[PDB]
Formats: sequence, structure tokens, C-alpha cells
Amino acid sequence: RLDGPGIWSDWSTPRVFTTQDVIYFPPKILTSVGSNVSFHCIYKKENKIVPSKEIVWWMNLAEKIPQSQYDVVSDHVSKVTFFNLNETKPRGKFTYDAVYCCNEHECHHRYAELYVIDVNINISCETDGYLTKMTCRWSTSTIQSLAESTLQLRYHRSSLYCSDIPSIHPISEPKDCYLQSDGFYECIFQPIF
Amino acid sequence: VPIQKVQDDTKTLIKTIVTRINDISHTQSVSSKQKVTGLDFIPGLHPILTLSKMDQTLAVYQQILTSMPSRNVIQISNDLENLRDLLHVLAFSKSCHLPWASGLETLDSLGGVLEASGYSTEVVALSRLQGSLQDMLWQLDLSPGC
Repeated sequence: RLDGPGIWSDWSTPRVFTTQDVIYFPPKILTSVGSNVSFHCIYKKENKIVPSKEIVWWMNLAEKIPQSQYDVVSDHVSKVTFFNLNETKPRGKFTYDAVYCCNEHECHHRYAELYVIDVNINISCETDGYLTKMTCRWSTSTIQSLAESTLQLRYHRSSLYCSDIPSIHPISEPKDCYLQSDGFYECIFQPIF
Repeated sequence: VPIQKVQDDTKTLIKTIVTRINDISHTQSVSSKQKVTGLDFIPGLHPILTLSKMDQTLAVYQQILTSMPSRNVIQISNDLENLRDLLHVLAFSKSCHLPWASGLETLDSLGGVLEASGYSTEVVALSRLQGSLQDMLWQLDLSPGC
């Protein structure tokens, strides 16, 4: 008890956590096309931290990352910077890129996952002939490759007009959209401003 | 049992499996010879001089492939089984007694790698399988012995 002469409770059951042999931080990155992503790693060799000079990066165990992207933040941790990222092509079931940081030629099994999915969804809105409701339709062609993904239309209503540069608003409202026979989701705003 | 026909069928089966692995795009870009730590248990390129070594190698590969959920891999496992049977009939035609290879007793460790990193295990296992098949095919004319 925080206030007063409280009595200490019994100790809880001890929890044991065992770590792996190579540290990637952050382990996974969700990003878009054209963004810059920095990955940091610490490599351990027989309970000894390898210096950042020996660390070499590879993409999906296929080709060595050029040393221009290599940066030494500290003597223990190395990092790589990716600029103007393109969409990662799906190689079989895996839709992400596995970036490996290794001690020289010899590499480790663990990696870092880079998910660059296509978020460019075109939404077209259209009002009825009596201007009573507005139906907005959008396609799902670029999102069929990812399972367990939930799609929700979020809209923010301004008091007057549209800004010159649209932006994500922290306060937003969900919209109920229904899939049609043609593969397009339609959401009906009634009444409309 | 025609020895020559079995040998030619064995050759064709090997090329077939190699092509199957070729179809798997992610495997092609990965270096077969390159070493990755943790996968060491997988029987990669280390001189496979004899028929008994080939049999145990294929047995281990079948055992590893069986555990991984993939449609292509199941067919590859079946082809490997047929390959082993072909090697056994050839070993019989050569008056050799091949004991039926058990897989690796040491699979209690493979689970960990499959859980932590499926992608690495799959790409390495496939590329090393392709490599092992290629040296086996090279050596099959050299008059392999038991």
C-alpha cells in the first residue's frame, strides 16, 4: 500500500525470459513506398559483441548490401539506411524482405522483416441525381495478397471546404462499407454536407 | 531389372527435382555454398563419396522436408523417396546390402529454427538439396561404390 504503514505482499511467481543470440532493433518495420528506413543490429559471437566494422548486411541471403548504406553508430551496433524504398515483391508466401546482419561472410538465421505494401487506394465518391446521398467506392485489388488484414474507411468532415493539402486528422470517424459483386467496397453517406 | 534404364530414370528424376527447385524463385537467388549459422545440421555440400552416404543424406532431407507445410515440398519429398528406392535397387544390382536409413535422430532442435525463422530454413534447405543432387548426378557416372 502506497499510503500509510501497509503490509508487503508475497512475492509473485518468478518469470524467466531467455533471449536469442543476435539483436535486431527494431525487429520489424511497416513502411510505405519511397520512405527511408534505418535498421540497427548487434551481433554476438560466443558471448562477445562483434565490432561494427566486421558487420556485413545482406538482403534475403541473395546479395551483399553496398557499404555506402553501412553506418557505424557505435562500436557495438551497426546500422543500414534505405532511401526511396520501392514495393517489396512477393517471393512465394513471404511478402516481406529479410535483411540479415552478419559477421563477415558467415551469416545468422535471424533477420529483420521489411513490409512495403501498396497502400495507394483510389476512392471515388459520387452523389445521386437528387443530391441526397454520396456513395464512395474503392477497390481491393492491391490488398488481396495479405491475409488477416482489416480495412476500415476513415473520414474527417471539415466545417468548410477542402484544404489544399489533405492530411490525416487525429480525430476521425469510421464508415461502414459493403463489398459489391464487382469487387468494389461502397460506403453511403446519407445525409451529406 | 534393367540396370541402364534405372540409371537413366534416376538421372531424369534428379533433373526433374532440380527444375522444381528452380521454379521456386526465392531459392534461386540464394547462394548454395554459402554458410549460414544454425542450419549446419542440414547435410549441405560436404563430399558425398558413397551410396550409403547418399542414402542417409536423402533420408535426412526427406525428414526435414516432411515437417515444413508447403505443397511443392511434399511432392519433392515423394520424388526423394522414389530416388532412394532407385538407389536401393541399383545397390542390389551391384550386390550391395543397403540398410534402410532412418532420418536424423536429432530433430528435437529443428523445431526451434522452424519457429524462429521459417524463411531461412526453407531457402537454405532447398538450395542445399539442389546442390547435393547436382554433385550426386555428377558422381553417378564415376562408378559409385558402396
